[PDB]
Amino acid sequence: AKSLRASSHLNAKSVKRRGVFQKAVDAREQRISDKLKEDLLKQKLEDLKKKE
Amino acid sequence: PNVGLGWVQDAFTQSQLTLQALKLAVENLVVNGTFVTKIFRSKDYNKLIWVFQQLFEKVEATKPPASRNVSAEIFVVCKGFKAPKRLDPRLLDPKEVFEELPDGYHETSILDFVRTISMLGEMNKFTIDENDHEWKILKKLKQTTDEFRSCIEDLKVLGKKDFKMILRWRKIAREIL
Amino acid sequence: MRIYQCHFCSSPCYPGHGIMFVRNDAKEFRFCRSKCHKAFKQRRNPRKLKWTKAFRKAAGKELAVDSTLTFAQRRNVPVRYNRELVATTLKAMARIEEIRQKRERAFYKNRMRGNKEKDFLRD
Amino acid sequence: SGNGAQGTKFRISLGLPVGAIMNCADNSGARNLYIIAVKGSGSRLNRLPAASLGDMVMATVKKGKPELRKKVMPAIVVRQAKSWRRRDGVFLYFEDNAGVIANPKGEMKGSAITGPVGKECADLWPRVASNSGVVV
Amino acid sequence: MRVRKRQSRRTSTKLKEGIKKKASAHRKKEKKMAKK
Amino acid sequence: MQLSWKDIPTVAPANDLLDIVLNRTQRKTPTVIRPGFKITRIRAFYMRKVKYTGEGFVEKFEDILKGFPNINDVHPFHRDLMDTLYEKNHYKISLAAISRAKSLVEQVARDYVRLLKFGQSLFQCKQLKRAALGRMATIVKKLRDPLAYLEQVRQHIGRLPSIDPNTRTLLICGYPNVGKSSFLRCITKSDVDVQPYAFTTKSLYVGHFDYKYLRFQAIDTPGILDRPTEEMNNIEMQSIYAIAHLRSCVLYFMDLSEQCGFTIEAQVKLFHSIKPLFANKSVMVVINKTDIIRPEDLDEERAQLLESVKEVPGVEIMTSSCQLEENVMEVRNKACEKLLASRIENKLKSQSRINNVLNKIHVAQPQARDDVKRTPFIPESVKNLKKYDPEDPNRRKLARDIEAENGGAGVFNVNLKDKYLLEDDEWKNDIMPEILDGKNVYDFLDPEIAAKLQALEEEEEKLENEGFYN
Amino acid sequence: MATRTQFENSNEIGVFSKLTNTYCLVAVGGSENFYSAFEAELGDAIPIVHTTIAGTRIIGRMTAGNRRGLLVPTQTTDQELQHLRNSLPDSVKIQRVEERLSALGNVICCNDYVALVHPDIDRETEELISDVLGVEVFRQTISGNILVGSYCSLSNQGGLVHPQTSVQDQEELSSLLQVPLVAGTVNRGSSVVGAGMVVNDYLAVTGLDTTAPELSVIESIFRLQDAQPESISGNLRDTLIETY
Amino acid sequence: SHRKYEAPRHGHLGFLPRKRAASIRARVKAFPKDDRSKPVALTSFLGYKAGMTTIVRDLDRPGSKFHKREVVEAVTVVDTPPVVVVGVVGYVETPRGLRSLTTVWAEHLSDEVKRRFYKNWYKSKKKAFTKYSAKYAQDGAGIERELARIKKYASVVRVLVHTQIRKTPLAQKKAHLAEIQLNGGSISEKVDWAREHFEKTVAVDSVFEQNEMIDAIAVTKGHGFEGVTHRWGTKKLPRKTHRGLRKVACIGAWHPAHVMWSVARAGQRGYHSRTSINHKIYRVGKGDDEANGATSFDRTKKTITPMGGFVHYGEIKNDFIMVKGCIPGNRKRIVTLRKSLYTNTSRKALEEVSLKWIDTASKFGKGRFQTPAEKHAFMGTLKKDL
RNA sequence: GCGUUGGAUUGUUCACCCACUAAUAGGGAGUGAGCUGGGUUACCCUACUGAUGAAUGUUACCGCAAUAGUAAUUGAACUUAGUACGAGAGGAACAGUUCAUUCGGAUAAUUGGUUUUUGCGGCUGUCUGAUCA
RNA sequence: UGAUUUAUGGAUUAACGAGAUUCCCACUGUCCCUAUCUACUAUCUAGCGAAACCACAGCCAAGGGGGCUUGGCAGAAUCAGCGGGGAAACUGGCUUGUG
Repeated sequence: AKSLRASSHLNAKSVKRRGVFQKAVDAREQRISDKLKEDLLKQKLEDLKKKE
Repeated sequence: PNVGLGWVQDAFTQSQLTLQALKLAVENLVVNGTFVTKIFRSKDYNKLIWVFQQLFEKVEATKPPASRNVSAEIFVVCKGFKAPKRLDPRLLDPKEVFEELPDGYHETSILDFVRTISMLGEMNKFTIDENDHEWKILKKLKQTTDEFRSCIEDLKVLGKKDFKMILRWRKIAREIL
Repeated sequence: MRIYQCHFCSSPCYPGHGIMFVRNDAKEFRFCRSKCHKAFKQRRNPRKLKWTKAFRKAAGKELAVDSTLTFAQRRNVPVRYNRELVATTLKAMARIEEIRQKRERAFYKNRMRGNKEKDFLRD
Repeated sequence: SGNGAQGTKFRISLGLPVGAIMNCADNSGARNLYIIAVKGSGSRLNRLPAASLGDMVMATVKKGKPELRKKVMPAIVVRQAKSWRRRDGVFLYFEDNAGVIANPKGEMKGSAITGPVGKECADLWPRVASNSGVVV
Repeated sequence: MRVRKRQSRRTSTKLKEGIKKKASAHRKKEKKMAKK
Repeated sequence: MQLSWKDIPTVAPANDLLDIVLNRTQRKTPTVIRPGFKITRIRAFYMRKVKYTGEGFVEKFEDILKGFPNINDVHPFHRDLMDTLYEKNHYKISLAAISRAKSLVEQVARDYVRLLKFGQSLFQCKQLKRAALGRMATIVKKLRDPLAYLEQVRQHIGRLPSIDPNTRTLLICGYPNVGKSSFLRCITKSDVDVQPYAFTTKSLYVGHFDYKYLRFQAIDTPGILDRPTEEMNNIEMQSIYAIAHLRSCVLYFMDLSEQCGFTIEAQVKLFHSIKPLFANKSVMVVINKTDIIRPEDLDEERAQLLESVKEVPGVEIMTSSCQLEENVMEVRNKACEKLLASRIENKLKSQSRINNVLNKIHVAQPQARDDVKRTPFIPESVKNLKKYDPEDPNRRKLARDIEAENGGAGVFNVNLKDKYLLEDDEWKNDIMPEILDGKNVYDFLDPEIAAKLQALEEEEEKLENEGFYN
Repeated sequence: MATRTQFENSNEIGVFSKLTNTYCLVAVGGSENFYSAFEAELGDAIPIVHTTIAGTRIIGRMTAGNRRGLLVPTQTTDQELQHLRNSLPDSVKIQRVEERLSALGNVICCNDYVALVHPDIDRETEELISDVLGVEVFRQTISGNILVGSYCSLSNQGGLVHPQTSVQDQEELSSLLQVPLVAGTVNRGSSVVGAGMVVNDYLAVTGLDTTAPELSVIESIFRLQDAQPESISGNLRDTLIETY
Repeated sequence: SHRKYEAPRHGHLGFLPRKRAASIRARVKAFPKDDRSKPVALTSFLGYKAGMTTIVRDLDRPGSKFHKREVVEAVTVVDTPPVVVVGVVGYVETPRGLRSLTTVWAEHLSDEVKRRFYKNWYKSKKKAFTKYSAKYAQDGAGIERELARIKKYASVVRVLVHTQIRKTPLAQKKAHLAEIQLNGGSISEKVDWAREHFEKTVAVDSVFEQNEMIDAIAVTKGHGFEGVTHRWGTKKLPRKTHRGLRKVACIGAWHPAHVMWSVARAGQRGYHSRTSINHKIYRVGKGDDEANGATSFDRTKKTITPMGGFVHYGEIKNDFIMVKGCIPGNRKRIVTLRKSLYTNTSRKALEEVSLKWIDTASKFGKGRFQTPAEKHAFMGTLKKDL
């Protein structure tokens, strides 16, 4: 019974990678980047609360 | 088998081989013949020796040297035989001989406990009665509270102090009765 | 999730703390911690041992019986999930605990009234 | 495990080695069991084959009836008496340590059971759960 | 792969002089036979 | 051990067997010695080698023997047909040959070991070991042919069918190319070719079937010609010993048909030659492809022939054909009813089933012992809805299929909610809080609680207005 | 209407499921093919409910109920009790109960009208079952075979018990429990039919190893096809004596 | 001879030669490569371990035996004050490796990082970065020369951070530096994003979220010098082999008269770096939220910081990450928190997860009470309280 | 590349049985240092494992990575399937999903263990006039 | 060199012993399977202060029927543990699966 390293398993897992289980990741990282982008805007208005 | 093996399951094999030895011995043993058997000294050794004394006239255990002296190789001769035309079937089947003595889940009453030198070591649990007239007699004292209402339900959880308490209560109930 | 009362401690056993025991007579006994369990194994009497509620409630410290206590028994009659029902129950519990605190406080206050006159004669 | 033995097994605590006498809970007439072997083990250097709850074991009988004593037979563990862990959070154990007999396909030999049995054992095996009066 | 052990091609002198002494034995045996 | 034996794993030829065993010990065992080691090590090394090969040999020969079925007193059926078919003498001498072979190699093994225990030196032992192995090799070379004959019988016995002769069976014998293949096909999933040539079926063919909640086997014969009963080919001989051995009904597949164009005199004299072996056989003739002819137009000569057949005491004819199902079914029903009759007259003469069958036949009746009727509840809805159609373009979705289609079998999470009743489905998907600071809420939750806390508010009103809380 | 179907590869079905005339209960092991197998017969007529007990799957032997009432033992979580009352209609009464012994399916065989009970039961439970179900409750052992709820299957149509019961016990229990019954086998001689199979008045389920006589006799005694009121028994008396 | 039972050794060779690492900051060796169409995004973080606690959860695991049941499991908790960006390095490709060629800093710097770059601080004049800020403090353009250098060259970049350690309980008062790599394309976008992220904080919710599998790399838990039996799993010697007993008794003979490297002679254990991977996040709390520890079920107003506080660490007035498992590290140690180096596959990495209850009981002993309020109720009144 | 089990056993065990396991293959360099028979200065340096260290203007921070090392393994279940295949009897499969065994690395939330916190209690004898301590 | 013989039914042996052993019950960290705690040293420092032993001294593999030949490496100086070493096994390519 098979290894980790097996040719079968790895091509199978690779279609499984470019199938669903990268889709959630592409969603995840975009959500994350949106939050990251808007946190800079929170910090900007925090800066502008000192500017005023 | 080759001597020194395990002494439980080979005890089964020698025991059943010896039982077949009984079934052929009682078939074709002449009076004052010879019934000579090898045995692993087992838990059944007391049973077979007891019933051999119950069945036969001369039964000698040899305790031989010149074996390994690490296995329980015990060789026995049974000489003398009644040649019974009437046979006792209770002493061939190994069911009646296996009595198992106790020493000395259960939920019992308490008036019997008041009533009843080894008659104390079996009180495991009790049950509750509230309406009987003797309970109504026993109402008018310290009983029915301070863990007594629970210590009728279970007794394992007491320990020796409340054992002495419950025994003093049994003296109280006894002098009441 | 189910908080449990301790069999020996009469204390809350949260999930994953403390230990269950189960008898040949098919009785589960949860135990708050080592102390609770070891006393049970030692076959002690919590009705004798002081710091637990088993002793206290029976020895006439903090009130054992009240209408506030008869709200929180088991419910073996699991009705049907009204959200407004829970919206009421939560606030009800929030207030039940407050009045319980006050009832305990008054119990203690009438327990400990009468110190000052005996101190007055102590001097 | 074999035919009939349902499901998978979780990691539970391995309390009982070979050669720990335990009691028997069925109405065969067998009193006690003595393990000689465990099934489905691994192997590690001078480890003893360790038994647990929910395990099917090769084991002999010491006290009981003369017909069933002193021959090896399949047996299920039902009571550990050493602390194991549930996944819904609690640790637990029984008073005494106990196991029953059954055939290699997991089917019960007796017609009754005494005392409480393991939850995981009764879930993993149908027939102890069919013959179980008491669990937890 | 796992590239396995070789035999050498080194001289290992005992085998050289063993070869020479063996050779002379062979040629001696040939002369003992060669009269026939 | 029985029942179409397969555990006769393989036999090599002798040369390839020697190659097997010799290279096996050569590979597994050590293969290196220097002379400068000590002589116990050297002796014991060659001892190790010879005993290894010996155990390998005799274990292989044990795999031969314990695999092989030991025909003497296995079942008289299987035993005797094998004797007809597979050259009983050649069989037994082959097994004798390997038996003396294994005794020989064990003997020479023990004696050379007895020699080698005081083997002094290396050339001596090496010559000895090679010598012993050549001797066992030479006897293995003596035995090339019978082992290959046994390879073929291994193959054939693996191709043999599976029969319990004890059980309810229906022997089907007829002439060649009568429509038995059509018959067994129509009753049973077994596609034997129907093609009109003499030896089409060469061996014994099985089809299992069922009727009236029972299990039956049906054993069709390759077909028979006269070969008149003094000496005979093994095919008809095994058919004969099948008739002789199997205790179940026998069925004659008569062709009162235009096909099977051997003449009726040939057919009836064949029948007459097989008259004496119809002693206790429960013979049942059936005439085939009768819907084509409707044989009441038959002439008196062919009529008095079939009366010449019907002269025997026990005989019963049916009529059937191989274009509709009803007659083949009804004659099958009648044949297993003949088998019920046969099994009944076999079974009701022991009087032993009477003691234990009443426990199973005993359906109890209460006598209903009451005044109140207890009615089985069956709803209206079970009657209202349709039975589910497996194969339908439009049918109930069967959420197995939904889990498969989204989805998968062990990947998809069912929403356990949105399957049941609430006052409102919108907060079906809501979360229960289930917990408070202490004092878990499921032991609190009930109706009437606004009224109860209002009651408690009257109580605290009653205490605060008197000023109890000072 | 008898059907062969296998929980996941076990022929033992009433380990893992329960069936009333009015509802059905299933475990959550793996994939939704068992549920679907039952839903193919029943449709949306009554609820087939996925459930758990203590995070354990064994519902056909841990649980016991009828169309009038339903029980669970102590150890069920209150989330699951909520889930049950949300799953089921408010017609049926529901109760968690406190006992020495909890194996409800093992200990009770019952139908909508009447129940048999294990003898060492406690009296408060004996009271409560009769309160909740409104049924008549009877305390006996079957041929001395104990855990009667496991060694018996029952419905309003008929009865079934393991085959070793003597006829006097069969008769007296039939008169007691007020349906016909048979000492029988299921699933290649599996004496435990309470766990081996499951019945209501209008459906019967077994595992795949069950034979044609077995399904026939239980189809006869429980009369599953509308209508087979002892008619298929009266036909198939003969196969009983020929086979067994 | 061939020793008649062939068995595995006691230990792993791959983590050898076993030695104490150089610094408490776990250093990262490799990051997830890129998606150079996706926007910029950080690949790692810093955190500070504080304590472990317990969770129950409803596990949505198809196929399981714990599909839709309650399961308990153990978590740890890392402090995570948001993290401020100070500068960039540019990195190039050679056939020798990657090579730093330029670093640029962000023109206003805290005393915390100045406390790092000095080692004896209070005895300083604190003249760290002055002439660099003065090299900015003009029209500038030196900074821009370097930045465009990096835009032209410099395939890869990493960003320099430091923590806000002053916002913690913790007594170090010295800021930890790091280099963190990125996963966008568009090198000019990376660098200008940094140019605007200068002197700006970054929380973790901007990076991580629920149902994620990450990697922790840290340094571990000294024990000092340890004998072989405690260190490896080597057996103990029976009794009275002379010259010591918790040791390797016989290594061989005068053949071999030379010692091997694979037999676990004595030395250190601990203070090594390690990496432990595919640790599942369960929760990300935010310090501004009162009662981040209040789960979705419970609705008791309460924060995670348990009674008696954390042990050898204070209470949280910052964000937190809650991951299962046991992260390598000890109490009040740093960690460097990477993300997973590839697109994971396991359906375990997916569960829209429902934690049921966080424990906050006290870990200075056998905690039973989540809150002082519940304690105050259950106990009631005392001598002191009135 | 990884792995190769736990027990019982000698006036001539000889070659073994018992079971489990996926299996329970074979040999070298080994203890001429511990053990069994009817028995004829390991203190010098060496290498190894851990640990410091002047040197290159100094000191500190951040990193690269020449190289050397390398670890994962094994079995079972769910469907798939009672399908293919098979007269029957019997009955697999890679894709998907989940658990365990073994081995390793870390970890201390919880459970268990452990106590010189000799922390809080308890106890014998003696001593500090008795009590308290 | 020393329990007991002219039909006694002695000669068969009760008891006797820092003598030995089989089965069964009990017991326990011998073991699974190790974990922990204690006092001292070990360690460091102030002071006192040896001996054994010593051709030189030392890094490894193959070869030469510790040092030389050929190669691999070697970076000052050093500390603590360490127990592996410290002036009885190919005549001649031996041995292998096939009398």
